[PDB]
Amino acid sequence: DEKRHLYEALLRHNYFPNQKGSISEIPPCFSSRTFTPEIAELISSDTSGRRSLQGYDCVEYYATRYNNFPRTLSIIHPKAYSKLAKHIHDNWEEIRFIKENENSMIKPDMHADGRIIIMNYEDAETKTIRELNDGFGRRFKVNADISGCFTNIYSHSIPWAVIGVNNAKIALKHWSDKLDYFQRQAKRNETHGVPIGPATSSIVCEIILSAVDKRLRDDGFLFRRYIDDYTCYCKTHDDAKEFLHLLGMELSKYKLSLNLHKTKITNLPGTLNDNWVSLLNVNSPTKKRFTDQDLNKLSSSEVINFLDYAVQLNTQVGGGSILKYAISLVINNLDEYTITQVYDYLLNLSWHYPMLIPYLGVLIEHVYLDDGDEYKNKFNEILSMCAENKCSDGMAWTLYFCIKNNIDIDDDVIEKIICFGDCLSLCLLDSSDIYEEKINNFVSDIIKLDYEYDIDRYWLLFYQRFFKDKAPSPYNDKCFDIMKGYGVDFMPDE
Amino acid sequence: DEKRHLYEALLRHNYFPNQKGSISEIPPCFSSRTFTPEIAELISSDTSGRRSLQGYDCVEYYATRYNNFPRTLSIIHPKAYSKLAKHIHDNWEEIRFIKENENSMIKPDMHADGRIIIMNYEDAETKTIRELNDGFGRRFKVNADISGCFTNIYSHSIPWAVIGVNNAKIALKHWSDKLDYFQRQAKRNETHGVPIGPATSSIVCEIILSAVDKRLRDDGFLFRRYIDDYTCYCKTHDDAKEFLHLLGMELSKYKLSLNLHKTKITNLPGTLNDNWVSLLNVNSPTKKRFTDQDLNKLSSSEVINFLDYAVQLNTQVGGGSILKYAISLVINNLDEYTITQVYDYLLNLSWHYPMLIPYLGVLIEHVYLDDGDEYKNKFNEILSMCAENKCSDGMAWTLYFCIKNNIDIDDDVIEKIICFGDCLSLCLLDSSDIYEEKINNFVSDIIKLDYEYDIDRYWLLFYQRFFKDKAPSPYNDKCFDIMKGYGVDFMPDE
DNA sequence: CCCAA
DNA sequence: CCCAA
Repeated sequence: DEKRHLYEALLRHNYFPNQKGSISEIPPCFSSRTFTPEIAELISSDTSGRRSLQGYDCVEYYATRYNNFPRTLSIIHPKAYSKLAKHIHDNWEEIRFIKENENSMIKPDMHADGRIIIMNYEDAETKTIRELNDGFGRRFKVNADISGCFTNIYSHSIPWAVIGVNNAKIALKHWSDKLDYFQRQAKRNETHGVPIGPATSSIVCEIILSAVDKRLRDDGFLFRRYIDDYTCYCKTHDDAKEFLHLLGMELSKYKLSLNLHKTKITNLPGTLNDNWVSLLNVNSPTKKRFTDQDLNKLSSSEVINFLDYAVQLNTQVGGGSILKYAISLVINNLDEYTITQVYDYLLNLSWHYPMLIPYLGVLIEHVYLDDGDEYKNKFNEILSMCAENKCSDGMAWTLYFCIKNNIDIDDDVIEKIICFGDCLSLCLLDSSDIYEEKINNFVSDIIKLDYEYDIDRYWLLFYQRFFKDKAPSPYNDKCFDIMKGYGVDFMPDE
Repeated sequence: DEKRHLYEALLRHNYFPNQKGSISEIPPCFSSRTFTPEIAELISSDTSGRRSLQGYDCVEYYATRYNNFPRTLSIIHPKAYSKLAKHIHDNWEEIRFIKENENSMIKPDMHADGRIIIMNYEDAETKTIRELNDGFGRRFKVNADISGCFTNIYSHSIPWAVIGVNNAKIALKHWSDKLDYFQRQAKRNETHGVPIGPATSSIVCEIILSAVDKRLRDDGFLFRRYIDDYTCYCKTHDDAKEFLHLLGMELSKYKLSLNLHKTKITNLPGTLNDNWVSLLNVNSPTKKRFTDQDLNKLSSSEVINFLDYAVQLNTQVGGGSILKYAISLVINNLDEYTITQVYDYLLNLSWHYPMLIPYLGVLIEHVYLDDGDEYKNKFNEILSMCAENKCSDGMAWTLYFCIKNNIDIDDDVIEKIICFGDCLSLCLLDSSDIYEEKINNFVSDIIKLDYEYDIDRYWLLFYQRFFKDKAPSPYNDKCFDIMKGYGVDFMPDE
């Protein structure tokens, strides 16, 4: 069923930020499964407890981009998220028009693994044919980015996209207003912004932007929207300017604005991908298959020189995730002679760029990690860099590797982890049970601060300690008790 | 008195966006004078009326920057602004520590004209000596911009800057919490963002950033802050990185972040101003005084070629307001032979860049505006461009010029002005009394929409129609009646 | 002096 | 095929 798959996607698969295709932003030890729709129904049915503050804060997870710029993913508190997901499920007949939006490529869709939101799920076949069909006969390409699609989207504009702005103003119940209310409750009862990473906020953004897509489609524009990025194909240059103008009016109707720095008009034919993508693939040592596995095994010189050229392209161009693309090109065609060289190169690049840290888990088995403790020092230096740069993705993945592979962590970097206080990193540290007293001191400071949003920012740590009977429930409601009684575990075993 | 000057600055001078030094963002026909502190006290004392919505929306005024990027200035509704200014005045002893912040250059200060916030009020003497003293012995200059100092500043962080974050969390009355509440009431009871242009929000931003400045000052950093832009002078490069890191932690303490695109580290000695500033002044035809007025009168070739070079510099460099700087260099040294050439050049540049539109008022007397109606067509084409580009500064200044100088406006562009619906432009159109029925239809649509924020977005138009007895008061409170009874006029005569 | 932050 | 939006 579409409805049941939507419910299980919202809670069991796309609650945590898990929208990436190949490697996740979060280590795989964190999983939102065993959090079923029945449990969320029981949470939403709970009315006990008193909150001094209105709304709920969320666990914040800082993941670096390719330019080391932090992006704040969020894990919503399960009470507010359960209510929001239940409301989205209950009115899915009125919401599912976002599925039949041909212009939006990244939208809800029934996937095999159980998700609804997967970025870049479509294959290169249909992708290539689609951009060649859209770009045919047109000599201008328009790239326009919404400035604040996650950070300043208007929750009160959720009705305005559904029934119209004027009709929603006269009408002030409808499901869109309740969706607005629950989306506000998801983040501290704040009217602006949505948590990045869950599919509920992606559904809300699709609902808001579907009216803009419909208005642009009714004017005859050929365009594709990936989340917030619009790519339009225009026969003439005034058509590009008119698309930009009409998109500006349609975004300003819902209190949104184009990123004036990011919008650009290029001459077709450009490239189907970015230019660095073709530069990398045309220089890839693994670009041709041989159908025998011994032939397509890369040597040391090939991979080392290709990664050096990738660093050259990242410095010179820097138009995207060049290093991650090249590493994913060469990481699966390695032989056992060259594992140490590529692994040390990945360690250096991952110290410089934390987004390359998860690739260390690809070759984490072949590398003799005991050795002469040099790898322990390198991993702890990576942990120091992650604590200094305040990035949660690299620290979480490195801590996952150290816990799984029994790499020892010094006390000095544990002090830096507590000073940073990333919720997922502290969840991993609590799951190791070595550092119980420091986690206890941290959560005691959070409790004695008596701020409800401070507890909400570490609800996952508090629930992981409560579920293992290491700490009482910080809240006075029954949501944590309901989740513990039905065996909800966000750090499950295999 | 400092307190009385603060009150009269907040209400009579710096209510409207009037922080610019030479030419204002708003035409001079708009003035916030005759809105005295006694009147605001009477407004804040009023408790009658009922609002379905919480908070007040504000008049939005889109002013272009040098790159034609819109910046949204705001005129706060006089009830919320009166309460906010009264609360800022009543606790000025606890607020006035922002005056004694040596690192912040643009801060409240007792000025001769009655304002407290004037950008770049200090003379070139003290400016030049200050950047030469700060840059001496240091070889690195750090430019770091706060990303959302106006658009995502946290109102609940107003107590956190005053008494500390932890103490404000335990404390949950104090004046900072009430200041937070009134600042929220200024913009639709929204916890994020401040209206740009009034000095109350500048005071709030100074309060929030003063703790960051104190923390950076206590670590021995030599730095200067202009609004949101930090410029630090460092002996070594790690000192620059450590300043960037500590500023990141101090901003993240109050839910602020650096603009990672804008931050840069340059090598001292650079230039005291920007590089294009010295390029313009070293090529300025008026750069040397002669002490006789006939000698320093620029010819046609001099000004035309200097403006052509200014357009060349704006295209090639584009690092700032190059065209406005060069125009202000040459606009006051013109002779009567060259008025037509420079005025036509300004008309072309002002069509392309609306921020140059106010300079048309410098030579608006010498130009024979009747002529053969060509200037009427040029002004109406400028009005068409302002309606299409959705800019309020250029449209407001052009409408002010047309009303003052009796330039006729066609009905076709009046349709575009109503379609744009800028509040200040419609205030000017209502003050001309020619277009009464169209303004009546517009305000009838706003009234029949029954949205309180929609009335708040055009409160200035509604009050200008109410004060001239052309329309009844849209609100049910006594604020408009109090302002009318004491003769408050935001469009006063000379 | 003449901009902007 | 292998990224990101």
